[PDB]
Amino acid sequence: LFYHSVAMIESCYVELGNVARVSDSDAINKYTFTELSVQGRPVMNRGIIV
Amino acid sequence: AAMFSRNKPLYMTGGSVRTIATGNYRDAAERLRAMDETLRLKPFKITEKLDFRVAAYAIP
Amino acid sequence: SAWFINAGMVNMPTLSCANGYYPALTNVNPYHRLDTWKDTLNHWVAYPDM
Repeated sequence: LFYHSVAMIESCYVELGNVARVSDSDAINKYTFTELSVQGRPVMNRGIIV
Repeated sequence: AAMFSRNKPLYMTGGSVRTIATGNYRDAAERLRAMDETLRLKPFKITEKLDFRVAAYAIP
Repeated sequence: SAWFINAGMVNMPTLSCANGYYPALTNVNPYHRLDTWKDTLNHWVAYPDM
């Protein structure tokens, strides 16, 4: 689980690095990158989905 | 069509009323939302251009 | 100057919203009529003085 944990946080914090450097005036931006990717019916886009 | 009340015009507000049929609901029951309730997350490939300071995501 | 004597009336719609009570109705797959439905905000946030 230790190796699986570091693999997940390293994947997330790397991508949030190059997501923070996009202008709001764009299709896939800071606020609306979760909605277009998700093709299901979750209650709220939070927790494990993001 | 016009309606009056208290010597002033009474206007209709809200949504557009439709002719509800028995078929219009049970076609969504026939549909069932048959999209298997499986959270399929699709990726976005980052694309670099002249500035490089700001990032741009593409669909494929 | 005859146009601007009598005060013209600005029709402001009544403020009502039920997203806070039932957050299940607002999810990741929203309904829109036009596909260019986020252009006006993306334009303003980029160039306010336009």
